[PDB]
Amino acid sequence: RIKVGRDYVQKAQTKEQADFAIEALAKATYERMFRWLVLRINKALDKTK
Amino acid sequence: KGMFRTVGQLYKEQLAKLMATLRNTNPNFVRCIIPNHEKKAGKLDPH
Repeated sequence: RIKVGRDYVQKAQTKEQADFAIEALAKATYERMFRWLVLRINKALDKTK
Repeated sequence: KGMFRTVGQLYKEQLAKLMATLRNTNPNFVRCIIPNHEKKAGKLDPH
């Protein structure tokens, strides 16, 4: 669901487009997980003084 | 001509945007009927 300029409309997606979207979503999820892990490691290492 | 347009183009362009919005939804049609043209209550015209 994305707006074409005014109102919302259900855009169509093909097989290749759906596969590319799934791949991009998985990549973004993995990147966010790695970033969260790095942030947690930094916080645990930077908690003394 | 494009800088002036006409009244017919406004309704055609304005109505086009309205019809395009209803197609992207679930219309719930409600048919309204009038019994008679004499504004009388209770009387009905079969024709």
